[PDB]
Amino acid sequence: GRQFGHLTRVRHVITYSLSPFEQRAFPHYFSKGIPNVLRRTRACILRVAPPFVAFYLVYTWGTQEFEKSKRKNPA
Amino acid sequence: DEDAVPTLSPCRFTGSQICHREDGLPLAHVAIAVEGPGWAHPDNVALQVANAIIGHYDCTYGGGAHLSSPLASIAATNKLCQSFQTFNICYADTGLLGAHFVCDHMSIDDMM
Repeated sequence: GRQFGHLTRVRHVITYSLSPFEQRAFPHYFSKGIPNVLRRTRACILRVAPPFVAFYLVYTWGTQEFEKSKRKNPA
Repeated sequence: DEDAVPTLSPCRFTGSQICHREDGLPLAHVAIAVEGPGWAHPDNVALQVANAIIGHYDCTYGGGAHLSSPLASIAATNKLCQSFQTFNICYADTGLLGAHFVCDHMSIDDMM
């Protein structure tokens, strides 16, 4: 279902567009582009990054104890 | 006369779209056109012939289904519009060539 023309009620909103054959597909790509990816990364690190490093650490520690355990000095 | 008498610069045609969504009004208006040549150009006659074939329609024309123009005919039978008109507007070295129509919210697509 749903169609077009029966979605919802909208009032007083103009939308200017420009034909794809009259604009560039990659405007300020490196110029405006890269700062944006840096900004998105900033916004998300503190929520994505930590959980992972918690595993990263659990992983290397987990392996060391294992490997180091199958060895022994006296008794 | 003398200095301070400039000519007319050409006007770039762009080709884009402006939509003014307003569901409060009961019938949609749409106007679509390609760039036409100016007044001078000889090929305005052929454009007008082609436009005449497509013609115009309005909901008070007698003769519906039997109208020659296929757009007119299909518009009247399936009631895909309330009115439509082709145009060939002319300016110095450019122009708007195309059509305009008016219709219920659910007929804009078929009409186009």
